[PDB]
Amino acid sequence: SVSSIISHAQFDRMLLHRNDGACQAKGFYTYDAFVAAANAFPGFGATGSTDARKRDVAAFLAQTSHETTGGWATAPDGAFAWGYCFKQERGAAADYCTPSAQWPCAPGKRYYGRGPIQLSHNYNYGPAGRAIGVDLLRNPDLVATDPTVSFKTALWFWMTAQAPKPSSHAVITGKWSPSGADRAAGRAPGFGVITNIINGGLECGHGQDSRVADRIGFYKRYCDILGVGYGDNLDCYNQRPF
Ligand SMILES: CC(=O)N[C@@H]1[C@@H](O)[C@H](O[C@@H]2O[C@H](CO)[C@@H](O[C@@H]3O[C@H](CO)[C@@H](O[C@@H]4O[C@H](CO)[C@@H](O)[C@H](O)[C@H]4NC(C)=O)[C@H](O)[C@H]3NC(C)=O)[C@H](O)[C@H]2NC(C)=O)[C@@H](CO)O[C@H]1O
Ligand SMILES: [Zn+2]
Ligand SMILES: [Zn+2]
Ligand SMILES: [Zn+2]
Ligand SMILES: [Zn+2]
Repeated sequence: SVSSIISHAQFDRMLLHRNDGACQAKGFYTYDAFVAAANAFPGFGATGSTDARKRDVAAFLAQTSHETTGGWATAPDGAFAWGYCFKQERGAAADYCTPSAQWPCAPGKRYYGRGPIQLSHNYNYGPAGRAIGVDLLRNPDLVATDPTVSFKTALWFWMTAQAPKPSSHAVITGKWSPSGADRAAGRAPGFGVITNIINGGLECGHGQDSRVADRIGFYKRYCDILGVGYGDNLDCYNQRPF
């Protein structure tokens, strides 16, 4: 049904060079996997006005593109045409296993970044897996080997609140009610607060930031392709982190 908001053609135009030879995940991310994953999160791309629905999709793909970008300044078609180039945290990484009786680490497994949102740590693989009905604590690699599972973990993140942080979905579809603390911190609804939700401690509230600008670059390019306005408050340069 999200297919009513973004066509296969638009999807490939957005994630243009993801299957180029230099991309680690070439061949992995497919439109069919995206659509299948979206079916498990009915509200995604189907909540709010047509414009809100388009932005919900554009913002999701933009923030996940940043997490998996293969872009660079002199890249063909610009840096914002290289989202979804990777599916696993680069380098030697780490175990990302912390003591937890609720989401215990499985022996020998590592919970480094995987998929569109670079899901990390046992305490995130745990609830994400439960949400999609897959044991990701015992088989975390599925996030990097099954594209449908991969996209589902990212949508789980997109649709899940971390109170006081609202879900990114709620913000972009205009369903978030900022608190007095949010208003005092300058956190107004828009793409900017979503960046804050994802990595504000490190990127927000300290003026112009290239990481924030990269996220915005992807978002504008994707909104342009779907033909929707960006909405207001795109950056978080003056927002206090959550
Ligand atoms: C001078 C010149 O022309 N050099 C070219 C190279 O730049 C180019 O390779 C590309 O280089 C950029 C950096 O310059 C690189 O971008 C990095 O990509 C990784 C992977 O996605 C990002 O890592 C993510 O960071 C977030 C936030 O920290 C994490 O949450 C997330 O887990 C990470 N994701 C993963 C999978 O690890 C970096 O943030 C990002 N760095 C920057 C500054 O944006 C591209 O990936 C490189 N592209 C490719 C295809 O390798 C090279 C291309 O061939 O060409 C050179 O000429
Ligand atoms: Zn295609
Ligand atoms: Zn290409
Ligand atoms: Zn850690
Ligand atoms: Zn700072």
